[PDB]
Amino acid sequence: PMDDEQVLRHLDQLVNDALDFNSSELSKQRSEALKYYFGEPFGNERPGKSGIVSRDVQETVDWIMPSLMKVFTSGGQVVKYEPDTAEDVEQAEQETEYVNYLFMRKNEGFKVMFDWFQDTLMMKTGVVKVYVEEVLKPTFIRKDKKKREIKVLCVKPENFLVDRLATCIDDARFLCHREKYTVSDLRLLGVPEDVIEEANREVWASECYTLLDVDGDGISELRRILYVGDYIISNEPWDCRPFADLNAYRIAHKFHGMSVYDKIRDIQEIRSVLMRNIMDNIYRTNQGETPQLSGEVYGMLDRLEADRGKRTGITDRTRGAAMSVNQLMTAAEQQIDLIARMFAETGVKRLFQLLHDHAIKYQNQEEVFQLRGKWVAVNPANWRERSDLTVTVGIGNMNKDQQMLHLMRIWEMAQAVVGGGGLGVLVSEQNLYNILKEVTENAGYKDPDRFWTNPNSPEALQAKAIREQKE
Amino acid sequence: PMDDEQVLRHLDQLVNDALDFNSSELSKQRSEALKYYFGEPFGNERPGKSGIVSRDVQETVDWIMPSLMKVFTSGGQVVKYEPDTAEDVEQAEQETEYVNYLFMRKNEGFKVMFDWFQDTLMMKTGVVKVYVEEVLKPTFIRKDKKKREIKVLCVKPENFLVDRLATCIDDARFLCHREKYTVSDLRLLGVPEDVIEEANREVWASECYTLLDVDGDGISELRRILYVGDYIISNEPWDCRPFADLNAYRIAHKFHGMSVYDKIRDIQEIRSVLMRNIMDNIYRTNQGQLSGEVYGMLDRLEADRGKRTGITDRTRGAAMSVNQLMTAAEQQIDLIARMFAETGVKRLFQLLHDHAIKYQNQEEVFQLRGKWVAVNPANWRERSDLTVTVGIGNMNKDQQMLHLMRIWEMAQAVVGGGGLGVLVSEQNLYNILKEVTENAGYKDPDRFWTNPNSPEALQAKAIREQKE
Repeated sequence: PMDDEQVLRHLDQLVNDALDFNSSELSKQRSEALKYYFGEPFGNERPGKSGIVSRDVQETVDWIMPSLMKVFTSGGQVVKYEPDTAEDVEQAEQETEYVNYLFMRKNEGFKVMFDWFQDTLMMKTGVVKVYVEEVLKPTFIRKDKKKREIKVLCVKPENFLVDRLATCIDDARFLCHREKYTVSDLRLLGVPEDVIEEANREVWASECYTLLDVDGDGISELRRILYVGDYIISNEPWDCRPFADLNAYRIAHKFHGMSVYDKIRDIQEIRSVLMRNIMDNIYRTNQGETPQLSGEVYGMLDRLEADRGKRTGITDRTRGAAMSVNQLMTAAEQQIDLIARMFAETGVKRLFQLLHDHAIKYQNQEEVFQLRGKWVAVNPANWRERSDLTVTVGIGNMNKDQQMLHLMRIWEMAQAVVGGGGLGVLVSEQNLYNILKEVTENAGYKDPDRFWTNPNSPEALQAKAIREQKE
Repeated sequence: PMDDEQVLRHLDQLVNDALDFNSSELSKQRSEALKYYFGEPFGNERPGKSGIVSRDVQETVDWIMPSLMKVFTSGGQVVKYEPDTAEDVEQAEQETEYVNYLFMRKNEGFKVMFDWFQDTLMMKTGVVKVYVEEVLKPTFIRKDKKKREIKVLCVKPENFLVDRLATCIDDARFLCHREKYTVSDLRLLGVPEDVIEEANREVWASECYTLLDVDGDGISELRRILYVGDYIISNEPWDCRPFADLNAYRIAHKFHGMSVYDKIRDIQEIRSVLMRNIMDNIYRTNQGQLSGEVYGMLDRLEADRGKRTGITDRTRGAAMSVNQLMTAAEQQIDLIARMFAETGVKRLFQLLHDHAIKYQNQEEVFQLRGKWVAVNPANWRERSDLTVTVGIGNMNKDQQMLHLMRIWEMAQAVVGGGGLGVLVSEQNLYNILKEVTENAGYKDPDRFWTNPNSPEALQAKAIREQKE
């Protein structure tokens, strides 16, 4: 109650506790992960002998990364909102394209997600920060003044000090994000002085999202504290925590989740060690009766590779009548697809965070959403639900299976309908429109390349009645 | 009779006894399961030697997740109600897709079922709690006042203190669920003070569904009590207990059933010890032989781990492989899904009850527009999920293919030999192609084809053929 300075010391204590715990545990875990990944010697390699370390989680990354790269970055249909059917065309799909086109091609593209994945799969925590800035260069026509933007960036979760007692984004009572915020930022804030820490003061700062009792009242909101060095802070009633804290496997009830490294490292160890010993033995046979090594010791390298596969990418090779429907059922219900489902579900919260941060106030600007025109997106509704089920282990029938099945069954059935029944008696041009439209989107081009609409229009009067009933 | 404070003491001692028994037994079992699963050294690995643990249950878990995910999380047809056929189209499938659409994509998605599986396969007890809340943002058009919701959340069965003498949900006379219910929830309830346990008071609380007599009368209904810290409680009559307490294998009569751990643990232990011993012997030979058949029985161990749960040694070990090799070689995990759905029938009844008492006036997204308030459904007291699992339960990939083939063949045969109208007609050939459209993935829109008796039907089945 009435806390204005004890909050600073309590936040310092919480920051120090997060330092100790998160730094020690997670930094040691991610350092082991990095040491295994980079393939530098483990430290047990004696001088005078080839200390060969075989990188095995690297190809694991080279395997997991492409599949996810296809699965997410394919159209702006990855995450719909699925609100009521009435207000779909004007705000569901419009806001969906708004958020996708402001994320894809307008928030750095996918490389932010790329580094996010690497953070959750190499450095054991995938988490990013969303915040706001302004735009300048007014007409001084070219009136661009006070234009606001909202954008996301990787936090380097080593600089994401937090208690482990959250296990989810909306459970951390104390979120500390570490930054530099150098002398230029100090001048912009207005602090005339500095802290212990020349424009290169390499000053360090912390942003704390935390809840306490500072007024002697009910449950206070989250508060954003720019606790830098116990100096002039930027405290503000915060509303939404802009982070995601992935774990890469939906591990048990703890904040930081085990890495892919943790489930591949052992394989790598064995692999490296054994091949070392093998050529080591080969070496001790060259220099010189030392028993020789048959080719069978190399045979279990194959089962080690199979273990590396079947851990996540259960297909040992690239991909291990009806032409193997759905691409052998999404490559045999791949574990990567399950993790992709998890990641899309986690990013649903992020899309909500951005939808909020733009529905408060972003700008009045329109969309290039297949057409010209979009009202101000500082007043859309969140709808509280973002639907992304059709991308992954769910229905998720991928393009090169759904499209081929649709084209084949649709064409054969439509020709049967035309020959036997006809066009207008059964499904007509206006619905055959949609029926071939599925092909058009699955061909990649819906609106501009394939207009096809002809619903009820100056064309439709002469493309469905005047043309047909007169002839 | 006349119990106001002795109820608190009785619930405290019940909570303490449940802590003792459940904590000890289930916690030790689930800790052994977690230590086997996570693959950390068992503790017998002496320093100076590689304490490698061959995780052999993790592949079992990663195998049983996806099959359950397809068999349960697929469409709104997982659990029908099979009521009287008169009120079939009026309420049966309407409420079926209602609870499906509120449970999937509206009740946390499927992740609650994922944690449910985990609760029953390394926490050894798959149990969750269903409860209610309210909705806000009124007119301050946009009238959102007193709107209510019903939802299910996992209870972390360590925090599901309960007598083991139940063996089923509707058998426990004392179901205690441990929560935190911190100072925020204390302020919401209205308590001015706290207990022994600064906003971070980390207070602990318990919700008890118990049967007691406090009035000196006949049989009393269940009571929900918010015994927190021997302090103010939230007592309320309770109608239906919202828990599931899975066992994952339909074990003999005990509340908490054996895990997938209890049946793959032997395989994992044998695998780990022999692989460690093989590398140890290799190292002693290197510093100063072993036959290769020790690695040969690694395959036998993998097959034993399969046969235990995933009985096919491989992923799945004329007539085009009828029913996908007789329902995936009549999988045991299919039986697990069967009893999982049987247990979730009670959960769906709980949800339907809690929404039928009062949820909201909102309309369904069940393939159409138009549905009255779902505070007046009929539960039908039976939730039919027979077309999903070890029952009839044929999978789509085989059923749709064979049925489309038979539809094509018999439709062509009837057209050629008998005709199109004297036998099964266009309006029934509608349905006959409609199951094909159903299993194609899209139900209503892309294949409407209705043509029953309508302005499109009058020119589509009446005058387009008899007058031409």
